[PDB]
Amino acid sequence: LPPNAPACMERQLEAARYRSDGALLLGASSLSGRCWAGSLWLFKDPCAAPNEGFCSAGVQTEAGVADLTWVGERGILVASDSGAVELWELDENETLIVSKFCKYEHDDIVSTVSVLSSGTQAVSGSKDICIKVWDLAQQVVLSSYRAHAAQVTCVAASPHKDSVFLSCSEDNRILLWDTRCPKPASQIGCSAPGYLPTSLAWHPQQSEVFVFGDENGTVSLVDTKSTSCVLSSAVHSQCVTGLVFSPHSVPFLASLSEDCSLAVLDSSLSELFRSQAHRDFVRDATWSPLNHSLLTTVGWDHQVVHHVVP
Amino acid sequence: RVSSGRDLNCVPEIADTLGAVAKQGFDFLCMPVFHPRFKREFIQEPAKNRPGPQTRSDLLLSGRDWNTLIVGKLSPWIRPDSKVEKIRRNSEAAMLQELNFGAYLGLPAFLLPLNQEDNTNLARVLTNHIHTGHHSSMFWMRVPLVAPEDLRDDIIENAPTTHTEEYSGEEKTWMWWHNFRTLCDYSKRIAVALEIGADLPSNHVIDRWLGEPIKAAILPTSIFLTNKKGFPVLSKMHQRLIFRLLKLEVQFIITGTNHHSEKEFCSYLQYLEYLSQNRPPPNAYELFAKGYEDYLQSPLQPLMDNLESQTYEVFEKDPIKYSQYQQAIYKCLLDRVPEEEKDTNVQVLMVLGAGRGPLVNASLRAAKQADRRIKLYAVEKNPNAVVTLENWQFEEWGSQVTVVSSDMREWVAPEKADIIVSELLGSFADNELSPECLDGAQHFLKDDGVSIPGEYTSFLAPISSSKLYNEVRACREKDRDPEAQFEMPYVVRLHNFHQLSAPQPCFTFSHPNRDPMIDNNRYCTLEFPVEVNTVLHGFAGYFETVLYQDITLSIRPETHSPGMFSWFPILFPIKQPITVREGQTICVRFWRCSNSKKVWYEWAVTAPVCSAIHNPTGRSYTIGL
Ligand SMILES: Cc1cncc(NC(=O)C(=O)N2CCCC[C@@H]2c2cccn2C)c1
Ligand SMILES: CSC[C@H]1O[C@@H](n2cnc3c(N)ncnc32)[C@H](O)[C@@H]1O
Ligand SMILES: [Cl-]
Repeated sequence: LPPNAPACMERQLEAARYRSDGALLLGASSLSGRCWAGSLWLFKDPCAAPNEGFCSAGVQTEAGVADLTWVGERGILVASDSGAVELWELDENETLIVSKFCKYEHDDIVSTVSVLSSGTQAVSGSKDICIKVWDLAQQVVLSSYRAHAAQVTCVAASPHKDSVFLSCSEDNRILLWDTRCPKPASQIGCSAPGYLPTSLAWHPQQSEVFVFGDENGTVSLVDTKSTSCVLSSAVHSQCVTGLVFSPHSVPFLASLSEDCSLAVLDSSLSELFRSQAHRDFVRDATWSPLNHSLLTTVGWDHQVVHHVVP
Repeated sequence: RVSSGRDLNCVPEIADTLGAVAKQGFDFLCMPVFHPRFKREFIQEPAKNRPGPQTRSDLLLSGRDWNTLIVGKLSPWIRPDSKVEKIRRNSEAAMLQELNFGAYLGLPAFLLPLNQEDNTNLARVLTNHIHTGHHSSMFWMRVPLVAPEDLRDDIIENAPTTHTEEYSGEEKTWMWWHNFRTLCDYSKRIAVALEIGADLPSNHVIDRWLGEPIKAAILPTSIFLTNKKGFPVLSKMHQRLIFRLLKLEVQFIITGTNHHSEKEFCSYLQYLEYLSQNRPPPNAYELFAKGYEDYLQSPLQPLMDNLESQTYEVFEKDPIKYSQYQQAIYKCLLDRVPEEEKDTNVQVLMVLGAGRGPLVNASLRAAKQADRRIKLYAVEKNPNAVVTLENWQFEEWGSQVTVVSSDMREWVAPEKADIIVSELLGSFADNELSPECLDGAQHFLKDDGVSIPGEYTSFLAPISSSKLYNEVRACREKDRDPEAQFEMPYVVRLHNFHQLSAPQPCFTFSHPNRDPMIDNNRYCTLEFPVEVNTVLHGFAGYFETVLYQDITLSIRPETHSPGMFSWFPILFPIKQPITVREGQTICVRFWRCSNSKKVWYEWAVTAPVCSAIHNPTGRSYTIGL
């Protein structure tokens, strides 16, 4: 194993993100036992994960990682339990992973981060109910917003606009943001107050639409323009923790849940694929940039499964 | 100084973390007993069968540390009042698991959130847990002074924060607590950890919380402003609350990260300890009664019973009261023997209930100050105290004082008296039977004689104390009415309680009473205008008395004789608490009743709802003649 890379990888795999070049990012937390912490792992070999010996780089974080995202090619942005958003810069040779900044700005676990379309800025969500907008260059918080009445479940940056992102909370609100308005937030979503939202994915092309999964295992396709819930389906038996759109020009929706099942859906939310291969919770997915019909999932069962999606 | 603890929702190594916060200056630590993000399934496979361990080992700390240093927190994914059946059931099991583990470790306290309106299933599970095995770990309900919804930034364009007056709307947070505690039948093991935000509410909302069992106050790092030099401090409003919470001896909990980054955490804490050591130090009274706060005691009956030596010791260890008695006699002597008569006129002055003779001494200090001549009788029935009078008398007083060893109602006096002087008042004036005792003795007062005191008046005021209501409830005894404890007064230094209205007078007695047909029974209807929302738990009793002319004793808080610590207030409880809404009038009715043998109080609330009549026929409580 590489220098300054931990001997043992923590049991609970939270994050799984492919870079443009086909390398696999893994975040993992220790959610039980003496020491409650986490770690970052770069795998230039995606088939050699989770194994700690045949990895390119790895590092120990002070605390567990709740969410993870690439900043471009060399940058790794981390939502810590510590109340910190930490930015880990990758090495020249890409052999070690070094802390660039680590800022304790939230007052409770940081549960979600998302990088804005520019790539110079990110918005974080925490259990302290605050949402914050970061300057990654300057390493400081630009904006701090208490829009919500409950812990923030999910924040998702718009693909193409640096001032727009969705957020959702246990206060039952889905909030469409726009930092240009003097009241930045705007409460959209279905007619009657329904079941709590748990996950958000923008459509990668129709910049006006997105999907949200609820705690009842129901994925919903929504228009902000039409601002009226066109479509939905009962995909999962339990909470929907993640929605991930494929890189195809007409894309597929991967749906990962606490019922330990992965689903893949067409644009009308009918079922194309499903996998039981995970026997604990399914925590993330990223599609292969190299093979557009390959999909990678990680669980709390320390499994890294790779799927052939028809 | 303060007892304070640190709240963390992240602990990587329980060993090192606890080391840091001890080092910072904290007394204890609030931390999760399972990892906050470690959601667990109990019914549906496969997640159900997740390989353990479920959390970290109990061996990581000493039993001593667990018992003293650690407060558990419920994992924030546990939502027993979810509208989703599957989440209800997991949260039901997960809550029992976390509570049962807290019990396994012997944690002294365990935090639970009150952060929505409906906590019916939460109360059910906790009430069920409280009644499973036995432990005596405390449950701190985390409640915000201001709901998170009424504290949000006004930045949702289509959903604005209504800028209207809502008197009850901004109290909802107390109703959350009230309903939860009521569901749990006022369990003594359920208290409030009161969470304070950057914008304090209106005083009346902070006034709901006055009589409630606050074991902790939570201060987020947010609410702290920054002084010139760079340290953290608090607004003048936040400071008033702290000074109030310090007199209630709550524990302070600091939560959230360090936002004053050019300092250690022990700055946030140093500021509390600065605030603590910088309060008006305890006055003579607060120092005296420092261990008696909300401690129930049976009211003394110095007629029916013989008071113990050490009881008379405390009556006597009260100079301010005896100064007033001295002055009152001094003034009475001068208004009775003119200067020309000063060496022709010996006044005959009788102490009625002399104890060990603090009044006999005041009566002597009186006459050797007004330069007039007095003959002293000292009538005392408690033969144990009469031993003390006769030793004093033989050793110092001489023939000036005759000690009489009998009941003033039975005693046949050789001569009639100018001035009778008595100290027969209870915390409710007439509740030690000063009336009946002085009535039976007035026949040996001259047809122009003075009684000191000449007048006393009892005062009532309705109170809210979910704390004291519980201390009474906790007085149930085998082999008597299970509700007897509610139908009797308690002497108590009322401390953690809310006065719902100004005291009004109840019963008044004059001495001598020249009325041809003397009746010491009474009926008194009282109407208490209440200008707050609250719950009635009982009535505080006080008294004032006129010794002579403008010389007075009072325990009425308004007119309270300063530095006088011979009486605590009396408390008349009510079986069932009564909701009182802002604007409603509380109407209470008190009767003084009597036999040949007994004297007692019956009482009833008639508005805004009626109570049961308390202590009918003195069945639960009487005062022996
Ligand atoms: C002159 C006189 C006549 N009657 C009663 C009192 N006082 C009290 O009845 C009274 O309030 N007591 C005493 C019995 C213990 C409780 C409480 C007390 C504990 C310490 C100080 N005090 C005040 C004084
Ligand atoms: C609280 S001080 C009251 C004192 O008055 C005394 N006392 C009360 N009632 C009578 C009575 N009827 N006759 C004589 N002494 C009394 C009591 O024994 C006590 O010492
Ligand atoms: Cl008692």
